Amino acid sequence: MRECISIHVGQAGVQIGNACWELYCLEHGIQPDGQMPSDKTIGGGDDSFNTFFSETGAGKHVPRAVFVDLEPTVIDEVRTGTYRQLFHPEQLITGKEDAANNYARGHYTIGKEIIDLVLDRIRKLADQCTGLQGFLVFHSFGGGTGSGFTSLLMERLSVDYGKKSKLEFSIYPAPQVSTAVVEPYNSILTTHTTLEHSDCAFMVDNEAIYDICRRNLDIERPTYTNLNRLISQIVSSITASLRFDGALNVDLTEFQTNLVPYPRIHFPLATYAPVISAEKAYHEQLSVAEITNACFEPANQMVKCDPRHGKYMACCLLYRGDVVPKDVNAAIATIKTKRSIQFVDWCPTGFKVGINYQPPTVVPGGDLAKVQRAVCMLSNTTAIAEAWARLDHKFDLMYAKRAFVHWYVGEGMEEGEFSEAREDMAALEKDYEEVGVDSV
Amino acid sequence: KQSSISVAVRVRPFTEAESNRLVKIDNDDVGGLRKIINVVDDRMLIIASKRFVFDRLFDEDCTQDQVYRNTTQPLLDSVLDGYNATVFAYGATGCGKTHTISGTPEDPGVIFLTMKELYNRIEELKDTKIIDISLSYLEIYNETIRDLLNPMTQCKNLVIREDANNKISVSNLSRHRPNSVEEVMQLILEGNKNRTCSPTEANATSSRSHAVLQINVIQKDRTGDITEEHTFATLSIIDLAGSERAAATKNRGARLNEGANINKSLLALGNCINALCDPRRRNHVPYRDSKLTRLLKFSLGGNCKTVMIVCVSPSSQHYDETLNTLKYADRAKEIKTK
Amino acid sequence: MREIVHIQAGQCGNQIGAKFWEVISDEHGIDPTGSYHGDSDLQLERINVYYNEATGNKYVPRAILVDLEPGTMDSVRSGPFGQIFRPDNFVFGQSGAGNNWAKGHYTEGAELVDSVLDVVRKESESCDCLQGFQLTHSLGGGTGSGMGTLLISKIREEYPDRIMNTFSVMPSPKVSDTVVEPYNATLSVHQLVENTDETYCIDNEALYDICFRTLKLTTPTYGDLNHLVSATMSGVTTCLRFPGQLNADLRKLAVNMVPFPRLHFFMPGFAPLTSRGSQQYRALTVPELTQQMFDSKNMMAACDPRHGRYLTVAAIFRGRMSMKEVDEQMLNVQNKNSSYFVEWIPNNVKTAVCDIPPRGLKMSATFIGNSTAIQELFKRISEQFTAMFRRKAFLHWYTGEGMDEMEFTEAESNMNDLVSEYQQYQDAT
Ligand SMILES: CC(=O)O[C@H]1C(=O)[C@@]2(C)[C@H]([C@H](OC(=O)c3ccccc3)[C@]3(O)C[C@H](OC(=O)[C@H](O)[C@@H](NC(=O)c4ccccc4)c4ccccc4)C(C)=C1C3(C)C)[C@]1(OC(C)=O)CO[C@@H]1C[C@@H]2O
Ligand SMILES: Nc1nc2c(ncn2[C@@H]2O[C@H](COP(=O)(O)OP(=O)(O)OP(=O)(O)O)[C@@H](O)[C@H]2O)c(=O)[nH]1
Ligand SMILES: Nc1nc2c(ncn2[C@@H]2O[C@H](COP(=O)(O)OP(=O)(O)O)[C@@H](O)[C@H]2O)c(=O)[nH]1
Ligand SMILES: [Mg+2]
Repeated sequence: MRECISIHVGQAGVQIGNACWELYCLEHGIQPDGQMPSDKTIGGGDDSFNTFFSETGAGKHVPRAVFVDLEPTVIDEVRTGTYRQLFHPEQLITGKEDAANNYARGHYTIGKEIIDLVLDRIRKLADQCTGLQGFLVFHSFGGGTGSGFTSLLMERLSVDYGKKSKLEFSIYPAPQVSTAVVEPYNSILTTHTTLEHSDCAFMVDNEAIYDICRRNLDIERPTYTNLNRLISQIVSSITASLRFDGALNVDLTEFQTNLVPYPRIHFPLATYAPVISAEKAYHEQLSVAEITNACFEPANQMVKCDPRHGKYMACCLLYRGDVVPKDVNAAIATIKTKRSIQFVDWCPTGFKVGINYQPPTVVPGGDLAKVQRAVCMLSNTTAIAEAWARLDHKFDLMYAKRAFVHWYVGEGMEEGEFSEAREDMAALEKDYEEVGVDSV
Repeated sequence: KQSSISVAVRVRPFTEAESNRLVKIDNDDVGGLRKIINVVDDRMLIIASKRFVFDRLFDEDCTQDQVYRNTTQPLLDSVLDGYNATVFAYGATGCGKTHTISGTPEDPGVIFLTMKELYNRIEELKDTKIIDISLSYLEIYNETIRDLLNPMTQCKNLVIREDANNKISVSNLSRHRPNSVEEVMQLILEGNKNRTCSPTEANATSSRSHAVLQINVIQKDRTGDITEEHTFATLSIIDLAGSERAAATKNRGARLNEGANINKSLLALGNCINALCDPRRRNHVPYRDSKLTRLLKFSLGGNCKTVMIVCVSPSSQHYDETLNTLKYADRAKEIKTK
Repeated sequence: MREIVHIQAGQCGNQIGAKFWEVISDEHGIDPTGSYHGDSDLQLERINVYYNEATGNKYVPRAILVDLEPGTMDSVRSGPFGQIFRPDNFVFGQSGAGNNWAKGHYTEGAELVDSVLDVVRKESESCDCLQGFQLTHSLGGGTGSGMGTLLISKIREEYPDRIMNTFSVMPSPKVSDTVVEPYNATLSVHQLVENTDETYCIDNEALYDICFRTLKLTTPTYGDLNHLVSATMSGVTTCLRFPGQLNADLRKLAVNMVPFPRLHFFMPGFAPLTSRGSQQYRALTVPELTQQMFDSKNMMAACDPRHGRYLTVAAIFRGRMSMKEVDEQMLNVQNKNSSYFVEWIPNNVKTAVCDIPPRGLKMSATFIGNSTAIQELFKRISEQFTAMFRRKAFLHWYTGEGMDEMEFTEAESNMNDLVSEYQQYQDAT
């Protein structure tokens, strides 16, 4: 089997998980209360849901999820919502104050009093697992919980499992837009966990998806529901090969093998091509070449950085629906013909292709349009360093005067650790600059 | 210009047992005796994987006599001249802070030599001046002052009042007038007995409060006639509790907040020192952020010599602590140069 | 979980607290008798933040009423919501402070502080997880300032690591009705600067200006001022009680808004304030909510933010709204008025959003500024202080109760240190 364990930490992670499990239940025809009427109606016995769901004797399907937060508002929302009857009652909360947006509180002071429960539940889930593939961790750099507790949890997981894959889906802070004052500190502090423990971290920011919603979907006032639905679509596209048959499947292990060129360079961008409203669903062919070209536009990138200011070092294109390999080869040849898309000389192969026969699913009441073809592009490129640099500058502007540092050092953090994380980020930026130079 | 805050950082010598049990790995490869904290110059230390610049670097062979003669002898001259003087001590656990500041009877520490030379100096100056010495010893704990030499005093008695003539004069503080260094050390031991402490990790006697020793020297004319000119001075010897991370802590509770306060106090002190060294920030210095900085409001300016004895170790068991200590030392004078 | 203890001291504090409990009870659908008559399950979900259960379905607010004369207690007990409170929580002496800080702090209040602390301990021990305390008083008065600051000191000694909030009503330069306001205000600020984590400065002059001009009220009374302060108080702690999209408890606001341990004096505000006649001639949208929010004349602190720079800002919206609009508007405000924001903080705005707007309003917002301009307020008080201290105008009344001149000098020096610290960051750098 091909199981994957999903973990959601903090408000952003939990709400993204709400969207993700909504999409998954819609995909596999599982009702909110856990029963699947298709098996009773037809008979079933040949479906594929072990990647995310686990059966019981009564026919209920329980997801392989762990919802974690340091305050109970969001998880109490889930406990009394539409999907209250779906999850196991082990949706773990701290019956106390949250991290309150600082790494030190989430990592050292109050995050150590729930980590035992989280690890015990992860162990129990893994014991039911026979073919475990990896961990999909959802969190946010900006928040205290999503940074500190995620760091602690990933450290413990690396100590315990070690050999298993770990994939991150994080909400990086945007260049201009921001909803907190101490975001740079937490984001820089998460550098160590992102580097040493994570195997491949996919980064997102709210500003880029807001721009995508404004331009493509024709949504003038977008809320977090739309962002979560888009991120859920991307995550479903990533894991589609573990659930359905396709011409060229792509599991997580080979995925990382052909995406990650060096151990420290595991920070790819992600994008989804056919983001189009139902009004614009007509007047467009949406052929394979069209969507593949749409993947590489700077505007459609889900991280506010310019790909044209850096050399592509690897690319993986995961197609869903009615797609023929010859069309994909023609599209990739067309992309290689273009001059603006610069590839590093030491990666002549360039692209990886996977194809799946399951078309994308549409959530009812969602604002995405039904399409026959879709493609998700994950690209390892040097552009992301620019994003790090801008956040780097923000950190300096707040650390010269030691602003807000007393809150952090009052919760078990040492003053010297800030500079250490800063130097680690600087080393990472230097490595990303170094790999981009042409060989001699 | 010349400034008044000087940084002298010393490297602890290896013990016989640690050297024997840790040099085996170095001998085999060429155990953690890598000599991580080495020296290349009296004012520069690039052997930490990074380059740091310090006012004075005190090597392995440096014994107590040259330590005193280099770090704190001019402070006695300044305090006898009529200007305040201060010496801080900072070092994590196992860094030899106690060995340097106090020492053993075989090897006298900094306090012994400083008191001995002060007593000799006043003995020489007796022929022309009448000089007396007043001693006080107090502890700062959770932003509360406690009299170590006179316990049972309520915390609300000991408060700071800003005297009009640039004096602090913490109220209800017991005062002593020892006449010799021996009884000074007896009083110091009496105070250290009352020092707040608690077992932590495998250590049983980890100090968890800042300690301050104040020596007020009052001088007046003997062989002359004058109306009112004494200009009494103060020498401060400050022992700062080492920083600590909750991660090491497990019991939490009162040990947490205590430790947290210590960190906050250290941070405040650092800012004050930095605010004093940078000429741009001279408009305002955050003295009020902690009890210690308020207590030393007039004992860090340009008209008073301040020094800091930073004690580190070369072992690998304390690599992170030593790096943190070096970074804290660099905070005083962030002369980022190569 | 995350339950708050409310304390009231003095006439002004007791009146504001009575209005605050009326507003909160209306928000949660609580009858004056203490029973529940709501129309939504969400109200009951997190009612334990402010209330305690009682056997016959009743709900008792977790309030503690303190005074030194029984007149205000009798007035509150006979009010519309008098029966809601616990009779045991009423604590009061017999000899008033008489607008004397020394009597409130040293002579009279020292007797009643033990009973008040015992009641506070009884209330706090039964709590599940204590978020923190919330005092309401005025610094210009007698028993209010003195006994308030005494209680803050005692509770900080007993509960060092819990968030402390004080909704202080500062004295005004124009609207002054007590001759010895500078002494009381200085002596109370000397304690508040040390023993608090937040301090929402409120001034009667600003509230009167808002009532006259923004609301077009012809004859304001203290009820309307208490109404505005109650709206602010309810808005600040909304994220604890109701679900939202960006939750923000008291500690999160404290962490985001306070850069240094002493700069924790804030200017509050409530955005949708309009007259009844002019309601139909305007929409209700996020951009105009923001425009009224950052309007210099809508602040309750009687300080012009244009004469300073915003060290930090916090905006707590309530209602169904898009996050893109909120973020875009806050970014536009920061970029358009870059002269009024400090350069050395990349983002000066902490945003929170709650999904439940207050009763008959489509959506509302609350503002918590932290700007250098507040120093001017202290400067004003400091001026009056020295104007009365060089000659010792009324000093004998204070020294008769056991005070000393050194305490006055210490308080003045501390206030000057605070003003200088605030002025340090106002200069361009
Ligand atoms: C039909 C209609 O629109 O009625 C409104 C109303 O006319 C206006 C003018 C209301 C009205 O407010 C005032 O005129 C007012 C007067 C003095 C002091 C403060 C307010 C209203 O009184 C206020 C009242 O507001 C509420 O109900 C809120 O929930 C408020 N609670 C209370 O006012 C309240 C007080 C005591 C007992 C029970 C409820 C609240 C505000 C913030 C946080 C929590 C609760 C409402 C609906 C109205 C009237 C009645 C006319 C406004 O309400 C507020 C609180 O800002 C003033 O500007 C808004 C805009 C509204 O349009
Ligand atoms: N994409 C997306 N991002 C979100 C969502 N909710 C919150 N965020 C992001 O979360 C970031 C801040 O994290 P927090 O709101 O503090 O949530 P948290 O990580 O749990 O941190 P704490 O609440 O303090 O525990 C913001 O910058 C938001 O951009 C969401 O629903 N979708
Ligand atoms: N907002 C408001 N302020 C008040 C009220 N009553 C008094 N004040 C203010 O409080 C100050 C007097 O303080 P006071 O209540 O007498 O203090 P106390 O005697 O110690 O309780 C005056 O400057 C008034 O502006 C009230 O009902 N509402
Ligand atoms: Mg949260």
